[PDB]
Amino acid sequence: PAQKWWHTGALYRIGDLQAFQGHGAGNLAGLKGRLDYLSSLKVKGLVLGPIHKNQKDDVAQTDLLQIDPNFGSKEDFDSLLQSAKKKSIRVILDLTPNYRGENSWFSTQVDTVATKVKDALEFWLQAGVDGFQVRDIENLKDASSFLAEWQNITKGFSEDRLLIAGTNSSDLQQILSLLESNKDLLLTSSYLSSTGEHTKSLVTQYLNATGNRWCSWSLSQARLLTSFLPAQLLRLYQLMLFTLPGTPVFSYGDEIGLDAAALPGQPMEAPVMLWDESSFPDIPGAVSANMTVKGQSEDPGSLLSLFRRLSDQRSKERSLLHGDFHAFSAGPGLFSYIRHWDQNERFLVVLNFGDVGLSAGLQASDLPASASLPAKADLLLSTQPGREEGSPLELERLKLEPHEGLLLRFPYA
Amino acid sequence: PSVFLFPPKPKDTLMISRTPEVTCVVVDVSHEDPEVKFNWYVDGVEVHNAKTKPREEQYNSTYRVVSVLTVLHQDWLNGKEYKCKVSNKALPAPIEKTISKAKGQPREPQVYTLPPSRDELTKNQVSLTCLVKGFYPSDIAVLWNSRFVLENNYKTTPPVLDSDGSFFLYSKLTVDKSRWQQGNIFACNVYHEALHNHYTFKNLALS
Ligand SMILES: *[C@@H]1O[C@H](CO[C@@H]2O[C@@H](C)[C@@H](O)[C@@H](O)[C@@H]2O)[C@@H](O[C@@H]2O[C@H](CO)[C@@H](O[C@@H]3O[C@H](CO[C@H]4O[C@H](CO)[C@@H](O)[C@H](O)[C@@H]4O[C@@H]4O[C@H](CO)[C@@H](O[C@@H]5O[C@H](CO)[C@H](O)[C@H](O)[C@H]5O)[C@H](O)[C@H]4NC(C)=O)[C@@H](O)[C@H](O[C@H]4O[C@H](CO)[C@@H](O)[C@H](O)[C@@H]4O)[C@@H]3O)[C@H](O)[C@H]2NC(C)=O)[C@H](O)[C@H]1NC(C)=O
Repeated sequence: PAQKWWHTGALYRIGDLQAFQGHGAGNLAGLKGRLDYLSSLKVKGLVLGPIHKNQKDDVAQTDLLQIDPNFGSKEDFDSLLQSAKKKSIRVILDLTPNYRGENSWFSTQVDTVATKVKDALEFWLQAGVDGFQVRDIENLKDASSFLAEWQNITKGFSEDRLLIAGTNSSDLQQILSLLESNKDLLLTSSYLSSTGEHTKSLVTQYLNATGNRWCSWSLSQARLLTSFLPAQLLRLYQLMLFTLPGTPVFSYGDEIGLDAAALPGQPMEAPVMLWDESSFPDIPGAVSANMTVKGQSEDPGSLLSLFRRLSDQRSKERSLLHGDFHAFSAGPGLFSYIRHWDQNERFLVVLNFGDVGLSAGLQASDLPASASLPAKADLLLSTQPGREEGSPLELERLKLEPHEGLLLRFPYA
Repeated sequence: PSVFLFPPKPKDTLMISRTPEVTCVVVDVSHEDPEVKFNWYVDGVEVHNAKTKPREEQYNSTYRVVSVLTVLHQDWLNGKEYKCKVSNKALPAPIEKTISKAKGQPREPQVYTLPPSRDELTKNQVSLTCLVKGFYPSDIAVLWNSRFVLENNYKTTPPVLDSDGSFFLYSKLTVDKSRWQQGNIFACNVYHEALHNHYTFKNLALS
């Protein structure tokens, strides 16, 4: 199963150009100016838009082949891809049709709409697009079928073109039924939206039922992590998403812990991106410096620093790119696993989900002895500060603080 | 000669980015005896950091003299007492005035945003309403915003005393109907000592 560009790193959903880039500047030309920042996150693909002409609930004033001119010209898009390709950043285009409406898939026009997609797929693939996203698929009749059509069209143009399907479904069987027909299809879901053994179960059960095939890992198809997670679990969940076998998918602001509910006047799905203290309206008490990109850039302890380091690991280390995944038992609320490819550096992930400090209580015998644990492994990082990064920890004596995650590394041996 | 002592502004005590002041104002100061001495006491302890301003003749041929004492946020909120003593020749005795935060169990504001009445959709501009109630003491501030900017086209009523001894007010933000009818989000932002972090907000938007 050959390596593709979306296996090599995180995907980054930018669903609202103006929120992301700032007031008035929600243009494709302005996204160009942010590619360096994104490159600084080591993201491998932007999921963009939609940017197509959509008049709420007007199947006829919906041309997926024409950019809404508020975002800019087709030239700006051509120029964006060019600049994006040049920085090794791939571009996925969201083509969810009625994105201005409430049912993205319109109503009573199931075949009429699909056609515009089919035509859009071709048009945009010719324009130089690296893949497509379509959300809210549970509000699409003949879901399983329509996705297979678009898959085969996308894969037909090139095996190096991705189609992402998004759903609000958190039910395993419904997700498997969509994936039964198309198994090379990236499916973002609410599957992972608690218990350390339960997140363990969810992950292991999913991989179990999909024969350890490639998948996405996310919390949702669109929403920030903060929609599902309290602040104290963000760092842990980032460590996990960046170290689980598959493509981690985030939305803009996840790297700074952007929480729409904590910010006045912000829609859940598109809060203003906090570049600096001038980004948000002057509402005192709403945004401190340590909630912004600028502030968190200056702080090695920041969630953005952690994001950057994890994205770096995930995009350069073979064991994380395409390593095996072996979970094993630990203390009640611990989720522990190793990633191992061939004879490359191994990684041990130990995640403390509970809010009590715990002994890891790792048991190395349930693991296959292809990569059983050394006595001591170098701590790459902890989610919490004050540990001794770059120096060994004794694996049998691991004590994790509440909500602490650890990333250990050890060579083949 | 008469004295009026004024508390700091709510925004100044609640938002720690700003500098609260107590203000001692002396009026009916004669041309014959215009010299005024101010003494300041915080909980009976004399302080010397006050800034007295140059006396200013009013149209009624009297002088108004003002002394300003900077206060610490927490001192005001913790109920410390600020005393201004005014001495002047025309006075039989110095005039002493004392001010502090209202005493009484602080009560957390409830914040309820209310959309325009349907009947207002006749008009070009609509009224977005923020009811704040159940708060004590009366010191409070209210600000509006939309997704990207402050919204300044608003007016806020003074606090009104409610039946239960708490206070309420309403803030009214006027916006173009189209902005409302297009589903844009607005937020009413409230500052009060009895909120967590002295701050909360509630959004308002069409369904
Ligand atoms: C000669 O003239 C002077 C000056 O008066 C002005 O000029 C004359 C010529 C006329 O045009 C007047 O109409 C003008 O006002 C006369 O002085 C007046 O004496 C009055 C008493 O007889 C006195 O009344 C008392 O007012 C209190 C409230 O005063 C507030 O509000 C009024 C408006 O309502 C305003 O004019 C005052 O300046 C004062 O404003 C507040 O000032 C403080 C301090 O600056 C502000 O707080 C500070 O603000 C800064 C930022 O600016 C910063 O944030 C600080 O942190 C903060 O502390 C505050 O924001 C201002 N408020 C407002 C709304 O702007 C009442 O409380 C008081 O009531 C009590 O007594 C009454 C009886 O007298 C009772 O009925 C009542 O129940 C209460 O018990 C009084 O009504 C006037 O304030 C005073 N005027 C001025 C300008 O000082 C003088 O009398 C006259 N001589 C004669 C002819 O006898």
